Amino acid sequence: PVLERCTPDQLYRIEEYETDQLWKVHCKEERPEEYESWREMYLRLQDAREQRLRVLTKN
Amino acid sequence: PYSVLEPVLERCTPDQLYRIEEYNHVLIEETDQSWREMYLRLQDAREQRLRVL
Repeated sequence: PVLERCTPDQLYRIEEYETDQLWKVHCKEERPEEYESWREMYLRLQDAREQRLRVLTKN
Repeated sequence: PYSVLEPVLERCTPDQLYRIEEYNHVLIEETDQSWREMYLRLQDAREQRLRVL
């Protein structure tokens, strides 16, 4: 239940040390997993978002 | 301009906002989140507790 209150990266850093529904909750909106888990989808779409913010935000 | 970045930043998660903020530190007027720092003090409280489990 404490994991339910964790951000994606708080949850991720915990796992890098059975919870795909936490990742389903985190997961757009007009977005379904291809052949991956909810967890894998998130990390792929968050990477993309992160690169795109990176480019916009360099002043 | 921040006015153009602003509504995209609003779709970011706290840790994603913070990472963008650590990427470009000029980002500020990001307060609409004393103040975007009570968050960081409280989250750090949570993080220490989580460490122990």
